[PDB]
Amino acid sequence: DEVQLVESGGGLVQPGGSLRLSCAASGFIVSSNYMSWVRQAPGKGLEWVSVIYSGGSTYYADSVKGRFTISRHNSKNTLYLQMNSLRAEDTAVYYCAREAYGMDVWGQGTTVTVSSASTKGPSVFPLAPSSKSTSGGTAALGCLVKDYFPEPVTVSWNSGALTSGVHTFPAVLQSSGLYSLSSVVTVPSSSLGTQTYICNVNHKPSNTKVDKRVEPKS
Amino acid sequence: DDIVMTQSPSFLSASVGDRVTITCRASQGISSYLAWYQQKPGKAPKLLIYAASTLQSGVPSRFSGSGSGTEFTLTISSLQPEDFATYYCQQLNSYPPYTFGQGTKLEIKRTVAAPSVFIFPPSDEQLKSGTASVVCLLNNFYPREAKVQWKVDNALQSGNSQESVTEQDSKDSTYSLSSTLTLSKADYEKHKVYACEVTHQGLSSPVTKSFNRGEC
Amino acid sequence: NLCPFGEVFNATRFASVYAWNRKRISNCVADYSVLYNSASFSTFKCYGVSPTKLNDLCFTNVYADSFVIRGDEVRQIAPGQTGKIADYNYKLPDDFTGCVIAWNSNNLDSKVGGNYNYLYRLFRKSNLKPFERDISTEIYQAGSTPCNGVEGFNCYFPLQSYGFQPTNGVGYQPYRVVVLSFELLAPATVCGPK
Ligand SMILES: *[C@@H]1O[C@H](CO)[C@@H](O)[C@H](O)[C@H]1NC(C)=O
Repeated sequence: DEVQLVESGGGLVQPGGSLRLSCAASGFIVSSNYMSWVRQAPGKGLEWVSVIYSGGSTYYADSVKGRFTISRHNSKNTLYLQMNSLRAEDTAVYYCAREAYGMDVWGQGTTVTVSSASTKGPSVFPLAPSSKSTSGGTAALGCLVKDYFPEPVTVSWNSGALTSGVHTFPAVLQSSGLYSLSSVVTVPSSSLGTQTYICNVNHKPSNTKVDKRVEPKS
Repeated sequence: DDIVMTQSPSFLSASVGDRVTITCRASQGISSYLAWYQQKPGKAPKLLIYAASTLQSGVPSRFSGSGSGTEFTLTISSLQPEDFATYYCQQLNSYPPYTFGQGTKLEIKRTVAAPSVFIFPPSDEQLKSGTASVVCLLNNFYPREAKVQWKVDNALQSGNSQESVTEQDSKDSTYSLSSTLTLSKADYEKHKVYACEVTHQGLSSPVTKSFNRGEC
Repeated sequence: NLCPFGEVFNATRFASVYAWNRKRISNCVADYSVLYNSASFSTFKCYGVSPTKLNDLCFTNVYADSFVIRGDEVRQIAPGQTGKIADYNYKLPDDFTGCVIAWNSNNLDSKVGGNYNYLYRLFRKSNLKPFERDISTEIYQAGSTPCNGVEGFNCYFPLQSYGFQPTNGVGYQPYRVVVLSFELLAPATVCGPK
């Protein structure tokens, strides 16, 4: 059988809520191995979470003690992580891994988001090009995609016909609990009067789609 | 006291063909209890080295690990395009268990390029909502180190901005950065001059872009 | 006829923990206060009996088990503990009556470049029973494919070396450990003075 770890169970949870992750193994026997959960919060490094020994002993990172429980089901050759009393800082991609001499087999990861926010589509505001061609000949314009939840949003320009010079930035998590992202494009300043620029924003979790035309002001 | 694993540097730029060295320092002696991993965006880590110097099966021979005690190194003898990635060391049989280093991101070296800087006032549509977001754009610069200083009527702003940076562009290896200054509408209307001042190795002196509230 | 504790505590060589040594002590007089008052021991913990008041007791047999582990693992040599050592190498019972004694042995058991003579069992399917000693070196089968004595993927040599080096942090340094177990079934054979 192919060697693989296939995770599932990630999703959105409110603070204080619970979630169970699963990790179905092939190509080795879960109950015969040191098996771990390792997580990675957005933009951060790896953090070990919990381990279960072949003989059954279990250990936990101090940051999850008393809240998380690791377990396995031998007949299903599957590892589990039961997560209770979840907190916003538990938001991360969770990986399962087998440890022999180092962690040689890893799952694909499953995403867990812990947040009080409710699903909400973005407001889309123009980043209008300045009235002055500041000496280069290149103008910048864009869309600000503000106050949505959860991730992700997709942005294209002119229905995908404009790709050169586009930068869509990683979203930031605001203190409100909602995300915000900007997408910009640089174009020849001589194009501002001849070409229409529309950013197409799609937020599938809210079934929201917005097209915003971005033009010079006054 | 717990052993701390410190990786240096946090960011490293190199060229295809270069010999690259990444370092992990343990706060106390840990013999050869160390593993190295590679991770690319959106993917699981991959084991490269264990027992500090033993190459994991299937990993190309240009990767080697060395060290014992408190200083460990991962060396890539001749860098290949597929090697740009983040690398993590991990302390084995540690107390507390499985301590990781904070990671070294290996990026593509190129010549210095100054950012083009743009400032965007809040839209009238957003202002109707009661909030003002001011956006400063730093476009196509290298290296990634850049500082944005917001100023409102020449008062330096701290605590009311957030920023985000793209990954290296696939064609020209530059970065772009966007910073957002957020104020209430009532606060936005108490001031006139909105400016973002950018400092970067490619600029001999900091560059300021500004506007006056009300196109003034 | 004094009990031969010097043979155990001052032995030139100590066992690996997976192959832990057991010495039977009988038909002798033991003065335990000379050990408890030593200042050379960083661990001296007794269970069931009290550290002082030890020389007033009699037993049918005393066992002295001894081995080397790292400092971070000495806490596992106690009733009710878990970990690679308690689970797979040396297990005390919940109802243990005895004393656990340990001291740093970096100056004897570490070597420049690493002392690799001391091993522990890293892979085992199930936990040891109390006072069980597993000396098997069979390749450990971590998947459904038999190993046929060849190390490789899912096929691990079950013992690992500590590789003690003198520059190790204290938790990675070697500690010599003596476990005294007090057995009473039959006339008492090992008694305190007078
Ligand atoms: C070990 O040797 C020292 C030094 O001679 C001695 O003082 C000590 O009593 C000995 N230990 C035992 C248990 O006899």
